[PDB]
Amino acid sequence: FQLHDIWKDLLCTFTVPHSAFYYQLSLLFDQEFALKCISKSAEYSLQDFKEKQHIHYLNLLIHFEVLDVLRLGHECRTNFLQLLLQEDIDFFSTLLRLCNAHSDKIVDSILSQNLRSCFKKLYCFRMLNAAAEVLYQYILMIRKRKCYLMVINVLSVTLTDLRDELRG
Amino acid sequence: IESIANFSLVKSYSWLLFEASCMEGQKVLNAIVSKDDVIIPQDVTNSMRQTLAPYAVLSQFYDREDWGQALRLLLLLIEFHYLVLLVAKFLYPIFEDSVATVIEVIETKWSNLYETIIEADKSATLLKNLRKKLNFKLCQAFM
Repeated sequence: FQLHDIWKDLLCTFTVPHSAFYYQLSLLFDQEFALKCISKSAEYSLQDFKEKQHIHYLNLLIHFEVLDVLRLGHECRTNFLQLLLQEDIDFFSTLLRLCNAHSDKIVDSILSQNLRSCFKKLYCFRMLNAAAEVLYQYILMIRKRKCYLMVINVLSVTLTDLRDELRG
Repeated sequence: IESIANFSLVKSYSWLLFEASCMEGQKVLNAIVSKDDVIIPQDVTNSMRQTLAPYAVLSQFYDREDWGQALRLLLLLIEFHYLVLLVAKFLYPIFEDSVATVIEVIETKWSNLYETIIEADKSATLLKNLRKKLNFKLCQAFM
């Protein structure tokens, strides 16, 4: 097929005439061939089409990197991305960590909003790299020692207060 | 040096301990003869400290072992300026929760001889220390 250039879908694809074909094959086998073809077409192409392709690719990869790619692509339908990230939430966290390591607007805001929706605090703090300190202080208002220590490390007025509180 | 080795009042013993620590940081029969020791380190005192230092160097020569050694080093610094600087230097060269706690305690704990030692190590210090701490915090966050 690539080298060159159910009945109803075939008719539609014929009427259209590469993207449509891979989309149809993907839908038909929905598996390895499907995913491969869909991914290839999506790569060759790069409002509705883009979103559909991205969702398909992300789902296929999560079933079998792709997250960050799709995100950066779409950034350059917000609620849709919110739902996608909602589905993403351990692997998603790792991917996010990788992206942040690589870096060292809308995306950041959506991410913060989703994270805000131990674990939560850690995620928020990792993402922001002030909100962390506020959350910790609110929660505090063994656990005490850990919280105070974490705050002190993060800051490095507040330190003296924390030390005095731990000593009292 | 041989006479001092033969001798091994409290201040003198402390000085001897510091010298031994410096020598270990720089790095025979007496050392082998010198080699319970772990429990004393967690807690004659100069001797126990020196023995703890030697075990740490031995572990260093030999990832988890390195972490245990670093923890021991942090524990020693808390018990005790030059030592802290040497510890920081060791930490920078190496570059999870307990480690972060120790680093925090060290930052909380944090003259000419110390600066000279820092200059010798480099061949500003506090800033490098803060940077290293930030890096370690980032590493802990990533984990």
